Amino acid sequence: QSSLLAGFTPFPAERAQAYRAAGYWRDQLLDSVLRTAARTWPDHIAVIDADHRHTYAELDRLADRAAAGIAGLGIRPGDRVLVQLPNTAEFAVALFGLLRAGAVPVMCLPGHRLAELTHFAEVSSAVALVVADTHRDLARELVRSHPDVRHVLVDGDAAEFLSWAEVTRAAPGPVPEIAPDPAAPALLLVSGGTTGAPKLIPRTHQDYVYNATASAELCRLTADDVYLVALPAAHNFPLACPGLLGAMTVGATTVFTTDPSPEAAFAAIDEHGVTATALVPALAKLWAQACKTLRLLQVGGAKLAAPDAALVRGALTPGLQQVFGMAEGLLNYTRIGDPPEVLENTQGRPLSPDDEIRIVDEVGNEVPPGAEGELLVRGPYTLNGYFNAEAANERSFSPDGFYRSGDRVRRFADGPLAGYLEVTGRIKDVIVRGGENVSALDLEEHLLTHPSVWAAAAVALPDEFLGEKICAVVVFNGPPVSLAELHAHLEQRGVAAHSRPDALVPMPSLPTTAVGKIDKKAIVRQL
Repeated sequence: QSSLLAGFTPFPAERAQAYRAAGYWRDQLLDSVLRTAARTWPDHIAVIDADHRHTYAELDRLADRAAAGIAGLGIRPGDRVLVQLPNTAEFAVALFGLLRAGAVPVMCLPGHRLAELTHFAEVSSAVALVVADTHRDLARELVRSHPDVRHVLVDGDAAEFLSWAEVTRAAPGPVPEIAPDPAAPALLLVSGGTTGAPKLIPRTHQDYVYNATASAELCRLTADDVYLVALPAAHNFPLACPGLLGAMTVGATTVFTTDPSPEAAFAAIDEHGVTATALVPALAKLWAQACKTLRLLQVGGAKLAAPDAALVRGALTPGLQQVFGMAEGLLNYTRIGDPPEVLENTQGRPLSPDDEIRIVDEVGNEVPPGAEGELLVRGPYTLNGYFNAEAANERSFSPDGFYRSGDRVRRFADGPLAGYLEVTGRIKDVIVRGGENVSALDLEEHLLTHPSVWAAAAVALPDEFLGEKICAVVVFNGPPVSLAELHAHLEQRGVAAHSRPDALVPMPSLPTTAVGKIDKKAIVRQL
């Protein structure tokens, strides 16, 4: 019954064995993080929010009960379930509840709407949807277009749907007996991409437990730390970097908050004795100019400018840690004892000894040490393909199996910042068409959302009226489609006529560099 394996690109056997031999992959299921924590620190507080708090022993039972309830609706191991919940202790009840039923949760962010969730349901073959009332009209239009979503569970006023409280609490059961492959997907994360269809990222039990454990070790988390979840709990960053899960691997307390604004957050920190939190640079800067127990302030999600880094660890805490990471895998951290110049001018270095980074040029070659290039990555917790996204996989990965991040970075080869990364921007691909600076990359993403377009390349051709015209070189799926049809598709998606291709050219396949990126200079010297 599991197309779970159908959408999944596994880790190659030899790399998997290597990661097991090195102690990264420990053969235990994701939900065992709670189980083991519950056996070790039964009476330590596990999770806190405004109105509730649960010890590890109390949380362990709740997840068990939630799991029996979920299995009771007919949700079976491998089934994917869309999840969209606020920052509540209940988020933890749902995550491990779902995991213990053997379901594979899809971690949706609060800013996702019907278009996103609909596409997620389609990609994941989701059979259910968990939501909170602070969304019902959303669930209604979702099940209409995707009947396979047989269950809607609402934390709050359920209306016509199921009550999350009813189903998970006071619903007897035996707790289902499951046995997933730990090298198979435990959950699906959402990719913070472009426009663009968002993608789903499969994280295996093996690599996600490692991602949390290793991160919590690096951050030196102990049972005494109190981590504040200020970002949306379903995002990779506060979920496992080290986040709630990493916190749970050491028996630390996790505090959820709905309001990460300075006044409310400063209040929460003093009350619960918060020692750690993660923010984005905009929010870190806001807290700083709003101004102990805090000792670790992680900042990630976009580049912290060094003056703003300065502000942050002069006004908030010297215990700044820069984090450059992605839901797809690779995490770069500054280390806990690192010199101030490293905290303020770098975005860290890889989490794992066996994280492999390549910094390459536009041809696909390894750039000279210290030069800028595109970051490519492969390692013990980096995906080998997106879930159920064969066209995106051909496009997004190296032939060797390195993920192409689209990030422009340099690794300093000399000086006091040696060994560390700096993020300098995004790889760009601009076509100068008339008075418009058109992005080939986002034009290509738009064209790819057509069911007839398998692969696409927007290329610049010298033109006498426009300077450069836009040639869409396309690999079609079924029968080809005319430019006017593609133009109609682009307009419905909101692309103006000044960014639509002037010409359409079909090819049986697109040429690529030795890194898998479309070889556009080659496509030009044809056509």
